[PDB]
Amino acid sequence: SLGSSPYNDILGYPALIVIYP
Repeated sequence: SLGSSPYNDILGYPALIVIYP
């Protein structure tokens, strides 16, 4: 959830999965 990554986390919201901070 709450992220810039195109994928989702657990809440279905944009995940914050990136290669750098």
